[PDB]
Amino acid sequence: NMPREQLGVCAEGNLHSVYLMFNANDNVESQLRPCIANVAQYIYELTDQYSDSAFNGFVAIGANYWDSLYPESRPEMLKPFPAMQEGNREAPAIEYDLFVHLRCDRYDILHLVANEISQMFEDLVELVEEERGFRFMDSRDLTGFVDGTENPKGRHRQEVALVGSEDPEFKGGSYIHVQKYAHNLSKWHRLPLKKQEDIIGRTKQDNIEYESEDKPLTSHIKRVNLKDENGKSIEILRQSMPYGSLKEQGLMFISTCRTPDHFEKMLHSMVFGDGAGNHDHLMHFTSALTGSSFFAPSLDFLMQFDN
Amino acid sequence: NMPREQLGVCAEGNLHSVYLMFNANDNVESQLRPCIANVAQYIYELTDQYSDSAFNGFVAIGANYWDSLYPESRPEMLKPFPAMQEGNREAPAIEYDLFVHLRCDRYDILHLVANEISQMFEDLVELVEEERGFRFMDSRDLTGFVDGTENPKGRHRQEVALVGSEDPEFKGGSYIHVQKYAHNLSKWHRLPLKKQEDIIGRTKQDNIEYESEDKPLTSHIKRVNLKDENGKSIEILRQSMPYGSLKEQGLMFISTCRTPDHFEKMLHSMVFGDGAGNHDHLMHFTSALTGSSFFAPSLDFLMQFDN
Repeated sequence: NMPREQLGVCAEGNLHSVYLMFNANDNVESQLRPCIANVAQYIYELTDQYSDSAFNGFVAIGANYWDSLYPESRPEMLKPFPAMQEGNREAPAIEYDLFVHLRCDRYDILHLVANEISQMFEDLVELVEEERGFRFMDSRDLTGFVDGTENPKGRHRQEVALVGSEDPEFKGGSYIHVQKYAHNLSKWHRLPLKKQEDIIGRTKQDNIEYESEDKPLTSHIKRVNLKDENGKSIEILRQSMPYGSLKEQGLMFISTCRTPDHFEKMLHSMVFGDGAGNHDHLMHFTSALTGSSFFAPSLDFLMQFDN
Repeated sequence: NMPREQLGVCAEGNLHSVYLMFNANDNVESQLRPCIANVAQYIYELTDQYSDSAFNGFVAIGANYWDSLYPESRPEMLKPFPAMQEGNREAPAIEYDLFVHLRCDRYDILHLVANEISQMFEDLVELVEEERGFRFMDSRDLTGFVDGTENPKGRHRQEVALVGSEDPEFKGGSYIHVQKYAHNLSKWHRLPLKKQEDIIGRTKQDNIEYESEDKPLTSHIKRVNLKDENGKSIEILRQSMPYGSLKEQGLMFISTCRTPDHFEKMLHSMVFGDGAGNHDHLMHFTSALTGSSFFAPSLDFLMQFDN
């Protein structure tokens, strides 16, 4: 095929990340489109320049902003973040016009690049939120359990994450959902090991999946690992990482996917649960403060704009 | 001698740091004293546990809080932060009751430890400020110039930093000053190289010291490298590091020293200058938002309190 995916939609894991949310100023579209193409290209080229430290990243566009920037066409299924709630379980929507996702095994390099990208946007946008994520131990969440075990590996990563010829104009791109989960860690780490393990549905140290006959229905793994009409695995490609500091810490949940309703189906099954009353009790211990829908176009889509 | 310095007052440099400022709640002294001894000891022991990643750190006590915690005696020369100002050049004082300084070549470990220390203080204190620093390239400031070149090395580090038998009760300790400098990086990086270099008094890449005959009097190096009545070098041991994010970034200036007026003399010579009108023009490009005075006692001083 023709169009190239932005690297870092599907990159393997890194030690450090930078997450930037910009909102655009008024009537800046004429100038922002090419300015984005610049930044995307910058990010792509940097993968080579900083291969030393596995640099990769991408730029993605807010669902509620897309029509302003690129009014001539859309990704078929692009939709706002699917906010939900019931009881103390909220998944709110806070959308942002632009998302810049930077990953590297060195922090200083990410800092440099972040500055450079900011300086690139000039006075066209405003940084609303910034968060920096990190690998915690051997790819563990601050909860102490391994994250991303169930992620697809190999060429299957692209198969799951990237739009194919089902929407040829946007082939190469990916529907990106993001939730900033704030863990209540003191509440969590007061659970005895087995309660922790029964909540997640795997052993903590060796990260061993429970026999399905033992998986509680309220467990995270039971609740998030799903299957379509035909019992085929409904998959996403998580690029999530721990983030934050004492003031507030947890997991930057980042979903990348061919379709944006693979994420929906899963979020629904956590919040509202299985229809028989069992929801994801992991939500008793963490709070999604934000929820955002983007599309990360292929590099080539972005680049067709001077003007 | 007897008393052991907290490691990390004099540690060699690391890749990552965590800086924590706590203020104490009302009338918590009885319980906080031993609780500190715990945390100091924790930090000391962790140097062994995490020698893999060169972990080190220390706990230091705010000058304005010391008499509350340790009313029975003081370090001879302990004094508040010496606030100064003239023109757009301010060095303000913002004091904090307690300072926890954590360093490691791994970030995840620092995160863990920071959480653990917080959980240790229970409800005795409140985290006021947190900042995380990092090594930027080969020990460079975000300004792009090498930092800490003029630092003492070897056993001389202790000679400079640590109180000796001139105040035997507090031997092993160190007077610690801290300023959070916020760089105006866009203003800085619009200077041509030679203006940058003339401002600092060394070459940028190779970091070559100017011949004294060429050092402008307004240069940082000229202005900070001083000598007593007898032309002997007035020294400190900097443990400074870059910090921050797009919202605000710069240098966490951290001075450690036998006496607290080595730092003063230097800060004075930057702000008010040389008496003939020449001040440190590096201050045209960065702003000290905070300034804090502490003493980091020897481990053994801290530990003499149960109760």
